[PDB]
Amino acid sequence: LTVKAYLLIARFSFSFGPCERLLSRVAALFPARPGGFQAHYRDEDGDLVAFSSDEELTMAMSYVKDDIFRIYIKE
Amino acid sequence: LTVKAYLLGKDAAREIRRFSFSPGPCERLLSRVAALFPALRPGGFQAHYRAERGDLVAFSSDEELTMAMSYDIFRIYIKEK
Repeated sequence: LTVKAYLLIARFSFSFGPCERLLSRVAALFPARPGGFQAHYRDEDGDLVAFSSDEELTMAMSYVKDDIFRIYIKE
Repeated sequence: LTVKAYLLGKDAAREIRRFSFSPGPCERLLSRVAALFPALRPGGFQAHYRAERGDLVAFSSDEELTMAMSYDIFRIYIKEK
């Protein structure tokens, strides 16, 4: 997928643990600490639901069919 | 089969988490909740669900949960101990 990060912004690619590999890729891309932010995705109700495990990222792989995974990050 | 566990903080939500669900039922459900939320520890929270009229009603037994699931998404509301 093409991940579109959002700081509450980035565009990188992901080739599919995949979770921390994605979280560390964001942590290393954005210079400002690992374990100091919280990843999120947008559900069908419009809320921002946090995910931090392989179990949850798969459910996020469901809730994005816009060809681009959008992640909103609180620090 | 899809639990959307709200984390109450400040009557309002703080951290929303969603996961699939199907070793009792209530224990497994509480086990997944204490493992998905970093702020939560086992035995240090209270799971709820909305009644037909909207009131938050707490549960902690498999006998409650099977009846509590009578209402395609199961929404749980968690209060910290």
